[PDB]
Amino acid sequence: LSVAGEIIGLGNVWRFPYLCYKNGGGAFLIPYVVFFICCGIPVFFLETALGQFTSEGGITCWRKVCPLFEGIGYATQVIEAHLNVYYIIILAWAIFYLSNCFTTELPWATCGHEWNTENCVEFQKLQNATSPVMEFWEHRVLAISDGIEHIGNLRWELALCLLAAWTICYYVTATFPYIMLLILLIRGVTLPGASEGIKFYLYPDLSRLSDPQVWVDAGTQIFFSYAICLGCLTANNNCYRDCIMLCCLNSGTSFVAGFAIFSVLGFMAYEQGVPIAEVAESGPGLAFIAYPKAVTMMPLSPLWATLFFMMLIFLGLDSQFVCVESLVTAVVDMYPKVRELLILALSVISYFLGLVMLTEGGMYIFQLFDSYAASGMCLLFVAIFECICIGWVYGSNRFYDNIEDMIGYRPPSLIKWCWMIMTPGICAGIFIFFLIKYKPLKYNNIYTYPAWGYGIGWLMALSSMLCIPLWICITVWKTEGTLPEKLQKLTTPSTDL
Repeated sequence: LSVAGEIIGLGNVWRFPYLCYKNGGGAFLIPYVVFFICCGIPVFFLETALGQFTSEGGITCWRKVCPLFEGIGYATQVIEAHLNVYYIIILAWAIFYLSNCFTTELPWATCGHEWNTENCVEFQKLQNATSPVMEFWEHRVLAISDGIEHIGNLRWELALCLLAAWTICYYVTATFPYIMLLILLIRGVTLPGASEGIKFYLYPDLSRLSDPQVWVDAGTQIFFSYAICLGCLTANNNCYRDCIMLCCLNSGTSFVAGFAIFSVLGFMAYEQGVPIAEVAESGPGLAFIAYPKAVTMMPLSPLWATLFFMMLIFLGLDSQFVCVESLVTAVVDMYPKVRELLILALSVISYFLGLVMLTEGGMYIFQLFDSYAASGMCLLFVAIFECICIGWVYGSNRFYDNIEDMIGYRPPSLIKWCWMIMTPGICAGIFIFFLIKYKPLKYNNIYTYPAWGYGIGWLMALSSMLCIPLWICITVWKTEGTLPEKLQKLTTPSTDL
């Protein structure tokens, strides 16, 4: 087969290099492999198999079996609702950058502009060293207003572009991202003084394993393709495409993207005479600094500059479409009568709620949204329970019989063993590790949020996670009358099969 399909997504290009750079580089890899050998693959296989067997996606798949975990279907839905709001701000900045690439000379190549301070060394021929590209990102695209307390005015230029992003509602791109990634990687290796960039990326620092923050983000980063919309399958023909097509390439693509991006960071460190650890911004705008610089230092800069942001827009568009359309079926799941007015109203509310994180102080809010909602500990708690339902309540050996009927072959025994033992155990250990030694989140290792900022983040996490206990309380409340002897009927799966 070896069909291209769509694997690049957006986490590989943007999310992974941003997380790897902030955690020290090589020390980020050891959690990645540890949280991959059977903490990410068997869970993916489990959700795919459960979606295939019941042929239903959403909350009915977790309603047919283990009604204790019907709250997972509700908790998953809240995750997607949180994700859809803050995942469109990425498309906003890309549109703005694309609007400045249709000129003779890009604004970040040179200095001397009104959004540029007097300390702008051209850095192509040393206190207060500052590159023009970072100046363009920090003083023109979004101006951080020194703290979450300050909000300032509303960025009208980004306001229109965000509305342009939300206007789009309801081909040759099969290998277009891959070709551009390959040519960027070819250039990234080529520049002089890029050997130090790879050395920082590969060799790990073993002293960083003590910090709980390094474990939690990578373990949640590997979960970026799960617990949202992969539980709905409509294909059997599952075979073993669990990690032949949908997997084992996402990690490889992330590794290649990190190889390509980190090389350019070495060149900037070489030019500025500063260690690589403190040459760029350790925030979500990392992909908006390294890549534009690489496009700047290569022939035909505008032509290859307009294509990169275009491919980023294309990679965001399908993901946003999938999330918005999948959420609609959850709302219309009851289907009383149903005129696409639900879709029309969902876009307006989502757009009117995204303007909060678009002001001068709205960059900090995007950090709180990214670290806690649709990431952090939210999917760790859900991953603990989703393995428990199949592992113990329903039955792995009886589920293995179902997959032997469907696929035709019995899967290896190790899969179910670590399903039961290590997959929830690793997550529980990491959760307890985080709570034992709490590390408050600091922005760019510069700014520490006030107490109410962590309060808002923890409130988002609680609103994501507390669905299951409430649902089990309600379900136990709706009892026949035998309060001690009532788990029997609940634990029994649906007999409609």
